[PDB]
Amino acid sequence: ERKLHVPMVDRTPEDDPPPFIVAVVGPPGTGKTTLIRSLVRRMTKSTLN
Amino acid sequence: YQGAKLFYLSGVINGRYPDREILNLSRFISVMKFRPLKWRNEHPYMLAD
Amino acid sequence: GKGKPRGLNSARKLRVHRRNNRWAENNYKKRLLGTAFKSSPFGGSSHAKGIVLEKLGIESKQPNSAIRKCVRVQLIKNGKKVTAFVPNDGCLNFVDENDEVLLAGFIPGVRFKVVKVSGVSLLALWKEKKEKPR
Amino acid sequence: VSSALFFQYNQAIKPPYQVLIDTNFINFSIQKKVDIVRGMMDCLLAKCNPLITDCVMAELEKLGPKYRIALKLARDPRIKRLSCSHKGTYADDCLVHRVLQHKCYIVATNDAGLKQRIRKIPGIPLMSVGGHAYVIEKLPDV
Amino acid sequence: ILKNKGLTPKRNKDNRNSRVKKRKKYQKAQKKLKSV
Amino acid sequence: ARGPKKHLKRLAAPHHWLLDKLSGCYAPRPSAGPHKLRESLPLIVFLRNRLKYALNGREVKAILMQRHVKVDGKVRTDTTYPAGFMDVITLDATNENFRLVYDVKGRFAVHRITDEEASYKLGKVKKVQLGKKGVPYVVTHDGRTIRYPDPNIKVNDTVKIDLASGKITDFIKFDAGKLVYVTGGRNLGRIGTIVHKERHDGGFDLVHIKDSLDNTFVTRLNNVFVIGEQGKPYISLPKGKGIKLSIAEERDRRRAQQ
Amino acid sequence: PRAPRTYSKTYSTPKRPYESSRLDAELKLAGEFGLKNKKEIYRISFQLSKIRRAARDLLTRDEKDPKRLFEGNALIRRLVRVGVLSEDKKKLDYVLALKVEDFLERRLQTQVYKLGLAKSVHHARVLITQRHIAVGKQIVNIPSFMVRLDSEKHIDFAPTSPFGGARPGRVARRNAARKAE
RNA sequence: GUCGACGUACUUCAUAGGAUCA
RNA sequence: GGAUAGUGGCCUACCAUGGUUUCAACGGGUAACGGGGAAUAAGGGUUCGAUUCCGGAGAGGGAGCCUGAGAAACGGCUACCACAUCCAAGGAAGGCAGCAGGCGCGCAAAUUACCCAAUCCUAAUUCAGGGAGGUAGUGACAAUAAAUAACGAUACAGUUGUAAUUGGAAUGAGUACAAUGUAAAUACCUUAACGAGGAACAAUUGGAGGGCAAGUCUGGUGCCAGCAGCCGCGGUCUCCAAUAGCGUAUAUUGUUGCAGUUAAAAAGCUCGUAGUUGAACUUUGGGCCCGGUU
Ligand SMILES: [Mg+2]
Ligand SMILES: [Mg+2]
Ligand SMILES: [Mg+2]
Ligand SMILES: [Mg+2]
Ligand SMILES: [Mg+2]
Ligand SMILES: [Mg+2]
Ligand SMILES: [Mg+2]
Ligand SMILES: [Mg+2]
Ligand SMILES: [Mg+2]
Ligand SMILES: [Mg+2]
Ligand SMILES: [Mg+2]
Ligand SMILES: [Mg+2]
Ligand SMILES: [Mg+2]
Ligand SMILES: [Mg+2]
Ligand SMILES: [Mg+2]
Ligand SMILES: [Mg+2]
Ligand SMILES: [Mg+2]
Ligand SMILES: [Mg+2]
Ligand SMILES: [Zn+2]
Repeated sequence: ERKLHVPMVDRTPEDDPPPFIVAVVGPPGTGKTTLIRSLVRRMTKSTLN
Repeated sequence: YQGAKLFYLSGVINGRYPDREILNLSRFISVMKFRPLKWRNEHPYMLAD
Repeated sequence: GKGKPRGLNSARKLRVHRRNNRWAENNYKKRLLGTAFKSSPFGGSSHAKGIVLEKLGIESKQPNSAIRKCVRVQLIKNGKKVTAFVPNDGCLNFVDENDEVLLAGFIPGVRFKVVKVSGVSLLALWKEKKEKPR
Repeated sequence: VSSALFFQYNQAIKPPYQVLIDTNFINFSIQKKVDIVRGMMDCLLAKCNPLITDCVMAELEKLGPKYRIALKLARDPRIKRLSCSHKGTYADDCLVHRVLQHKCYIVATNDAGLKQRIRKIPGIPLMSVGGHAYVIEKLPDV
Repeated sequence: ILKNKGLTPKRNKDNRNSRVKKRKKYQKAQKKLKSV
Repeated sequence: ARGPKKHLKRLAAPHHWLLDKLSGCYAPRPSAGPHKLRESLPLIVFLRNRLKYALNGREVKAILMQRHVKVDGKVRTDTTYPAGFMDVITLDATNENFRLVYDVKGRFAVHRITDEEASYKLGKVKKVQLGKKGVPYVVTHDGRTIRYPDPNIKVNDTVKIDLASGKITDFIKFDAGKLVYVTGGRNLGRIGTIVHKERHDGGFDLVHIKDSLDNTFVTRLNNVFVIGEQGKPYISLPKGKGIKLSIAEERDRRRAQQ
Repeated sequence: PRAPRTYSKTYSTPKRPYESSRLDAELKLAGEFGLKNKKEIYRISFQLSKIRRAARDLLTRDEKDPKRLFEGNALIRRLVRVGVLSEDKKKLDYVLALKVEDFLERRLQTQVYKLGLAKSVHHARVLITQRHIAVGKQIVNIPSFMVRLDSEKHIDFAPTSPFGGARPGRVARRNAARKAE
């Protein structure tokens, strides 16, 4: 029963989809900049100063 | 929602978070799937790069 | 004689007689054949998901009337149209067309009530403890 | 109001219990093969001192040979005898007069009318026989 | 925001501790018995 | 399974070991040895759970590797060596000698013995047969093969084995009026005198045993062990002398001694 | 995995929670003995039912039956030790005559009230839960503690308690320090 | 096709009687 | 006779025609692993048992094997079927129904944690290894105990009720020296020092019943009645039940012992196989002895 939902149309293209937008939101000084730096280093092995 | 994943970051070393949980966060994002939303599937939008 | 065997070696006739006659019970027949859920309002489930087609009593003049609290809902499992209760017209504001509603058993003829809308408890929304995610 | 009653709770009826036997109670014990003494000890988990009055006894003697079994069971030495100081030989009136007078007795009966009229009186545990054994109605200690 | 108690009916303080509520009820019952 | 098992869950372990059911998940599996699995007491349980000398398995291993424990006059080093009925456990450093005997409750009991009585053991003759080169030999209940037995020794007799030489010193025939010890069944640990042996060809023989209190009980012949003549046991018996006592009498005695 | 650890329920809902007489009796018991909720009354009723059912079953057996003698003697001994059953009433018949109020009487809250340490049953409960009462040399903070006949005479204020000879509590020394300043 | 039969599931109609009083 | 570790149609060759079955064979269904057990019941019975122990089978599905005492093994190998990874396109490598952790949806739920300190297991072996196992973390699974106030004074109101009145005594939730605890930690039990008047250190889940207006709707034998009333001219409330737990939805045949004229059900009648059942009779009585109970 929980598998059922309202039918909807997803327009995401079948090939070459756009990059997913990730918004890092938080109060000032919480560590948004460092989290982005920590992630990008992992995925790409390079640090953005 | 109940049971929502909540990640924990301890401290910052060299302007970077500990490697282990960044791996957990990175994997979690990779396998993520996104719902079809009414507004985003009915209008064209672009974030300026 | 009561019309039934009583001999000390007549155990088999009694058992075979009993097994044959047990199928007469409607409860027994439903239980073994797995047909006890046709009569269930949701076809065996405790809750039913639906799509809010329209708020029928939205135009009724008298406030908080029985008609005002009724909504016509499409059961997603089978597409049959049914009617559901909302606890009060104040809760009716939360319910609008084309959202998922979880229905549970309850103007005669209306046998369902809305318990969750958009995956959130209707009671919680009424108590101002959550927001309906859209 | 009796001092033995706290609102609708009778704070005097404690084990061992005193129980009045109605005439019809005996048959329904017999029809169900329920021993009188053990049946009560089982329903209430207490020692019960059965009591049978003259009027009910007079009723039993009147019944005739058909109910001889109830009679001899009634005359069992474990069953104590209650003297009656009123002319009328009716049993239902006699019993309710007793429970009204002193609040210590359990009424054992199955008559709907008597059961209803006992129910009106507060602090009177009502006992009956049904199904397979005895049942106690208004007794919190159970 | 923190507790998110929302809208709830006003409840007497006695409900917070059952023992006190039962104490008060029993005392009231004794007073009413003194009338009976 | 695809081969022999090597683990033993605590719940599946023999009851008479008296193991805590919540201390762990596994129990000592007795290694292969003189006695059967279910009728043996591994040295770990004896040193730790009965004598309380060792607090945990590692200390038991430390004891054994020091070569202080002797079973039947031979040093053993296996923690799970299956010591059992009529086996002599010598701890020289403590100057202690023990013989494993079931108490009335059916459990191995810590019975202290003198050195002289420790010099020998008793064995039930399980088999008498001619070996290679026409040499008769006897196999006892503990798996000892002794060559050149006395010809009168037959199955179900008892042989007094001297541990130093592993030879038969004397023997007792299984006959009416002999003192016997029960080593199996619900009557485990009781002592009595034979009254009569019922024989059933192709079946299990039954033996009637009368206790000192004149109570009688019947037991399968496999569970009987002749230990001497009435009033003259060849070994020292544990406390209670194998007399079964009712629960009420046990209560009375316990209250009295307390 | 590790072998199971047994567990059990110490109370059961009555056959008829909604009887008015039962409600009144629960009210009376709770007020008299200062019980927090109906769960305590249900618990004690469950225990008393268990003992009385056992007494019935033992009575059913023939007299001199060894099981009857042994189990009846053990049950009577336990009931006499805990103080519910008096010395002169050592018969299974009088075991069957017990009532809930007897068990509520032995509770450490009621005993603390009766011996004079507290002005109310509620005051006794507060004292118990605040670590002021000691049975023997030991502090007990559980109102439902069932006091034995031997232990009834050793109830006292705990040595560490301010009422038992220890230093004043935080409030007292705080106020004294403020006054001194 | 607002088709027939059967199976299944539900709805519905049949409850007042004696005594006293005005 | 072959093969097997061995008995055996297990297989081969020649022989006979046998074997089971209305006392239910054979075939079909099984949301069928079996048992110890669990629930209910007064007793008979009825249902559940993947799931802490025992036994059996499997490692995506069939088939077949080396090694070795022990395997038709799969965290050993080989093919085929289906999936699926790397690739320089020539080739190579696969099996989580082990522990963590993902997908199966677009709607969801334990940590990709620490340790071999206890349990025992493996080895050439006291020492190495062990996601077996233990330790802690994490949705109120199921269970035990048990806080959220106690004692006074004053005031107000019709000897009762009400306090954002008031007095100084007590205490743990929490914080924290320390020590204990542990493989190392956390926690528990301890305990210096802090930690209470709205004790705001702010208990919940359901049900029942009111009352109010220059307010709103509807109907009529005037002023009324029903529905109901967060909305009015301006202006930015009471009680009941449980209680650290509470609510909602679905689900939940008679052996003992049923009935068959008139309201379920006696077959149109008879014969008849299986099944069930089937008259009475065979050493009774008498006279002594012994030792047991109450
Ligand atoms: Mg920034
Ligand atoms: Mg007849
Ligand atoms: Mg044989
Ligand atoms: Mg203290
Ligand atoms: Mg299956
Ligand atoms: Mg099953
Ligand atoms: Mg199973
Ligand atoms: Mg296998
Ligand atoms: Mg799989
Ligand atoms: Mg395989
Ligand atoms: Mg494997
Ligand atoms: Mg695997
Ligand atoms: Mg897994
Ligand atoms: Mg696990
Ligand atoms: Mg070597
Ligand atoms: Mg904590
Ligand atoms: Mg025939
Ligand atoms: Mg005959
Ligand atoms: Zn009379």
